[PDB]
Amino acid sequence: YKTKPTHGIGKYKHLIKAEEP
Amino acid sequence: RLQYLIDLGRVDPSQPIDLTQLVNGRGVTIQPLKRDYGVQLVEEGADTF
Amino acid sequence: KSKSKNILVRMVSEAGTGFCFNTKRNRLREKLTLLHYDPVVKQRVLFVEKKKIRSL
Amino acid sequence: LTYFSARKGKRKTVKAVIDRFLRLHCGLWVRRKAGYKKKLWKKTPARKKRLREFVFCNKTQSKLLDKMTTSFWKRRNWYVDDPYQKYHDRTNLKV
Amino acid sequence: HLATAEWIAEPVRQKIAITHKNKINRLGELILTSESSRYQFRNLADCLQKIRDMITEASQTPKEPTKEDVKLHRIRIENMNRERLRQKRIHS
Amino acid sequence: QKRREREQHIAECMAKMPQMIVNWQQQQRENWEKAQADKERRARLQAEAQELLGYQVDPRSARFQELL
Amino acid sequence: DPVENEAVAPEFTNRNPRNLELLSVARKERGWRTVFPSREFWHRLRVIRTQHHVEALVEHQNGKVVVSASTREWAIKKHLYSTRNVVACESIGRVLAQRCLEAGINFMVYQPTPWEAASDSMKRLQSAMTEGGVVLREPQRIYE
Amino acid sequence: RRTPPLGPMPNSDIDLSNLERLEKYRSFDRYRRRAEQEAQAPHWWRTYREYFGEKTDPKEKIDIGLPPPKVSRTQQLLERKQAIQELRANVEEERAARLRTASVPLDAVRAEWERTCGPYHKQRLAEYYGLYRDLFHGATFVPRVPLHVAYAVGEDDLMPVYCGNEVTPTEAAQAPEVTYEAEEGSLWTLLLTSLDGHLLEPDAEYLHWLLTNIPGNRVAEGQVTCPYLPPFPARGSGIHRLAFLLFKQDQPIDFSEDARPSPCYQLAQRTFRTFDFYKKHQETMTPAGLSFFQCRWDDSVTYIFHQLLDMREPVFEFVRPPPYHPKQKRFPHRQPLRYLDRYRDSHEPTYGIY
Amino acid sequence: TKEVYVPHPRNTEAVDLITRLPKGAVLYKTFVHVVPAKPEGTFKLVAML
RNA sequence: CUCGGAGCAGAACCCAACCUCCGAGCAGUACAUGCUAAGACUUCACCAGUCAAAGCGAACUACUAUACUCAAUUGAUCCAAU
Ligand SMILES: [K+]
Ligand SMILES: [Mg+2]
Ligand SMILES: [Mg+2]
Repeated sequence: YKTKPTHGIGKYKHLIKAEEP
Repeated sequence: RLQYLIDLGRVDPSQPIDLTQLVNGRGVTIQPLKRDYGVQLVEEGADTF
Repeated sequence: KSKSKNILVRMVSEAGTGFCFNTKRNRLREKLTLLHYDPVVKQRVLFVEKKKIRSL
Repeated sequence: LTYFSARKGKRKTVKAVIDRFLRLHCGLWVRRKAGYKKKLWKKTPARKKRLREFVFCNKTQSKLLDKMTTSFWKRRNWYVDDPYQKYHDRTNLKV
Repeated sequence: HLATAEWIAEPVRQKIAITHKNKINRLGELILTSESSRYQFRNLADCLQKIRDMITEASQTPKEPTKEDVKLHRIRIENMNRERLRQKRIHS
Repeated sequence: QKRREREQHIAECMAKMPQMIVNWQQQQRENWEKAQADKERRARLQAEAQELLGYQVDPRSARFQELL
Repeated sequence: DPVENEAVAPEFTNRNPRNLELLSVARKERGWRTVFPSREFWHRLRVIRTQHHVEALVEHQNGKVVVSASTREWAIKKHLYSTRNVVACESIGRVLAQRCLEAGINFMVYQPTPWEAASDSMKRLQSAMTEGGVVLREPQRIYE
Repeated sequence: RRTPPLGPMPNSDIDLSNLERLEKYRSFDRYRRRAEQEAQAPHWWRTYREYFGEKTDPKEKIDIGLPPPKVSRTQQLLERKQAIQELRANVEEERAARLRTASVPLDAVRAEWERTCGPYHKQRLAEYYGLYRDLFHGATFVPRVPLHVAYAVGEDDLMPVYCGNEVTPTEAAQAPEVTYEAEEGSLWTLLLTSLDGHLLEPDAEYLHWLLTNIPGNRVAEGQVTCPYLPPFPARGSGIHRLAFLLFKQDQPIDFSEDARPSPCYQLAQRTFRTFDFYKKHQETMTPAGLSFFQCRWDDSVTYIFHQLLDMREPVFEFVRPPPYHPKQKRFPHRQPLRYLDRYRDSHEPTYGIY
Repeated sequence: TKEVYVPHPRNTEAVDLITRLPKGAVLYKTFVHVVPAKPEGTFKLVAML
């Protein structure tokens, strides 16, 4: 949740190369 | 209900009991105009009858 | 509305129970014969298409 | 609704109601589901089972149906082998 | 008292004791109980029918292979492995 | 009589059912086996083209179907 | 004149951790349907293959290891030409099956990946377990 | 509004500038291995382990057992490496391994396992079964003296007791044959307790067997402090744990306060707690060996209750909580007709005043 | 709670993602659990035969 | 002019304009898409709609197998056909 310190623990797309045709 | 009526003297077990005696004792109310065809004897109270 | 591809057909049990179920099939394919559960006999039996109910 | 008939000066029943709803003596009304015989080929088994259920009406609908039917339809009946006999009386109902 | 009862055949008495050993108490009395009805009459009738079923089953001597219950299936595997651990004496 | 006739009809029809199934299933396998054979043929017709792709890729297959 | 031995508590307390499991009434951890592997089991066979060794574990769903067999053990290593081949995996299955029976473990689930299941190593290890007496499926929980 | 993380966030140590040059997993198996490791580490956020993991005490479990044996690793490693070279030098061994026809001798493996890792596998298995929890209130020991217990069944067959295998009360109707390796002059105490049998007290045990001051491994010459009573797991009560505990005595001990009569058929006298028994004798007694089996009711248990214990047999049943239903409402809108049956006590017709 | 996310090996899309992740990187997701409140049942004395 | 997705409406739910954008009025695979039944959700009413443990019967000890893939993919009552 946004307000909580665990905000963004599930972020993953920054770890993968941008593959956008 | 039948045992209750007999205990209070409202129905006489010494004579045959039919609809006339049940009605005369005010034991049951029958409405022939409302498609009543008579009385059905139900088991409730069998243990103490 | 004009487009037409499939059709709804009645599948009747071959066990003689009279149990039927409806299925969808392509209009240009052959009549269906399916193995389907028949509750009357309580086991899977062959069903054969009899009639087309409507166009889907 | 006809509150006072021209011939008897009595309330009349809306017979459309009698053809669709079952009144249990405890006050509940039972009905079928709209569409339960419609387009079954496009409906899932779970949905079709829901549509086959006999369901109860709410308070407002029950009050309405009660007004649209005369007292005759609220009497206690003793039909022989009535399938709904058990449901005419409530049990363990609080408040 | 199952053993004393002379209205049941002796062979039937001995086969009921094995089949319904779990219903026979320390004194040897076969105890049946029914609580499925509001009326004592129906409860007694159920108990009496159980007695009649017990005598019928014992006399029938059915050899038909009944379908194995799920709880029994697990016990069968567990009994098989218990026999598999059984050993023999080195010097008998 | 009606009940006896319906039960007899089902019994008779249901005694034939086991043989009916083996025939049906055996023929379904053959139908599936006959589709696979047709698939192999198409692939062969493309090899006969020998990568000479273009507009004249559809009619070539038609010529060989006529031969079959 | 009551009998002292007949003083029995109205409720029986069985502290055996396996009691409800052995009666197939204990809860299994259902759920986790979007992740792998499932948690819906009491015991599971888990096989760890490394560059040099093969280890097989029987563990409770709570994460406690019950029994184990590894080629790191001298008892097994001394009889093996290689501790990393198909023979090693089959040997681990046979040794583990015996240890399972002695511990009372007759049932477990095995949760391989598709490539692991197809491998000859795991197929030989599974056959060793079933030949050894262990059943690699668990009985269904009884809810009623 | 934002709140700073309470600790290091996952995936923070990854350098995102050199993403193209960083090594990727490439395999499901390599990700899973790392994922399993991360799951086991402690975290500052809420976790499944926090709510479902057993709450172990932070202080380590006190070891109350015999000292570990002293080993020379250098000499051991030399002998082990030499044996492997000899095995691998043989050309038939290489061919059997390559052709997948080789096998291990299970009997020889177990013998070596008894002398090496066996003790630690038994400790791990006893911990899983809750024996240390129930017998010593969480204190543990490594059973370093292999204890072999077998019940004689018939005349040619034996039923061994390992560590949780099932033995029936009929098989255990008489005292088992017990053997262990003991030096001359050593004294030992063997006891059998039912952890789950007690019919009255939830935290109490039944003492089924107590032999004290055993000279060496001659169990038949020890003092019968409590005579053997076969297991009597009550019908419907599930599966019980019976544990044999072997104790090494430092000196001859006086067990007069633990002596039971012969025969002892009173369940109040058999009431026993291993923790209390060991606590008073801890200064002169050390746990050495352990064996246990699992037992369920069988038809021979009726004989124990009716004849030996002179009592009626208790029968138990597993009873489930009653099903939940929401409070019944006067108008159950849109609920099916069977809604009313959920709140009905009886199935037989009622007629009220009539 | 927050837990490590391991997809099923048959879920092609999710597996394609994790294989392309830098080594050392672990995906997390939010999970909801129910902590059972009551035991499955209790053993009760039913008879003294 | 009915239905669905996105923004407006940034974080539980809800939220309008002849506001800003994109779609739907199917298709495909099954033929147990069989039966039954706790407990719940719900488009702010009703109608309608949605998800389901256990159980029966199947399947099953290779199938992210158990209320099919799919976002919408749709039409009450009467009545008619059978
Ligand atoms: K107990
Ligand atoms: Mg609503
Ligand atoms: Mg189910």
